[PDB]
Amino acid sequence: NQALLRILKETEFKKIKVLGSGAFGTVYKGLWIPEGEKVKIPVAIKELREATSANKEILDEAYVMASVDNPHVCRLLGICLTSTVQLIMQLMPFGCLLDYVREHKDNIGSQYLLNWCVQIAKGMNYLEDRRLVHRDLAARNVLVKTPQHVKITDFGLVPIKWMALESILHRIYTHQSDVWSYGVTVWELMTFGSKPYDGIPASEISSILEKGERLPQPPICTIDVYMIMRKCWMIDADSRPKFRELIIEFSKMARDPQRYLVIQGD
Ligand SMILES: *CCC(=O)Nc1cccc(Nc2nc(Nc3ccc(OCCOC)cc3)ncc2F)c1
Ligand SMILES: O=C(Nc1nccs1)[C@@H](c1ccccc1)N1Cc2ccccc2C1=O
Ligand SMILES: [Cl-]
Repeated sequence: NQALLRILKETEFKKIKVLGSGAFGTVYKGLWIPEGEKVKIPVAIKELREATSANKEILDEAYVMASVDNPHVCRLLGICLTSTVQLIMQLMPFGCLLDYVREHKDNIGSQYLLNWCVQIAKGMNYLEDRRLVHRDLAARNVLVKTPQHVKITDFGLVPIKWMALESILHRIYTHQSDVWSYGVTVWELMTFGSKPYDGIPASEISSILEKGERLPQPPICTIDVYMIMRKCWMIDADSRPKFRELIIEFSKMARDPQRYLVIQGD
């Protein structure tokens, strides 16, 4: 347990290049140089903006994020605590899945898309088995280790357009509210990275959902696939599919991909 999270010294890692920066902090590509070893490991390093307060909460959560053990869930490798918090995990060389499907929209076939749906459902099922609620599942929070190996990140940390109605209205987050976000994530993949409810203010989302409107059927999706997405967006959270059922359904479709997704040049 405790040995799953490495407490790193500033000597043990070096930031080499900027991968991205934003309100959250800065993510770097860098090297992990563990003391007493003769290897330099390429990693991603995230430096959080300085916290005013306490610091214990960040460390407590870090121990949890270091304990995950699933091929489709990112694991926290190490942490360095100074004036700032610095977080180290394996580099995902291909970036986030949302950008990946946008950049390769013309070269992605039905098998890739359905395999991603399986892998994301497997990671979410694992998090549910560990009693962890993600709360922020979106295509931007799936990272691409290799084109057919993706991993969920940033679980346990307002994304109105991905939230289930009960989360918007009542601040209720459960595994079933994650299923709703899974449905939106699948919609992003099937539209090759379109923005959900594009051009609609976030403040209007609750009313259009209350009105019974949902994201439209993607052109490539047959009715069998769209019906699964639609069930993820049922108002009754108990009526949504469970991640265990989604694994089975998408695994079945991945066995015959061309039957379930209609893509030009597939
Ligand atoms: C879709 C949202 C998004 O872009 N997330 C993001 C951005 C920057 C860094 C991370 N965290 C992270 N990143 C990687 N790998 C990686 C590789 C290439 C990248 O840039 C591609 C375009 O630039 C030319 C960015 C990130 N690995 C592990 C990580 F935690 C996430
Ligand atoms: O570290 C993460 N992402 C990275 N990107 C590049 C290097 S680290 C991310 C994460 C990692 C793995 C699983 C879930 C979340 N964390 C952890 C964590 C613990 C405490 C406070 C904040 C965070 C946070 O944002
Ligand atoms: Cl976007």
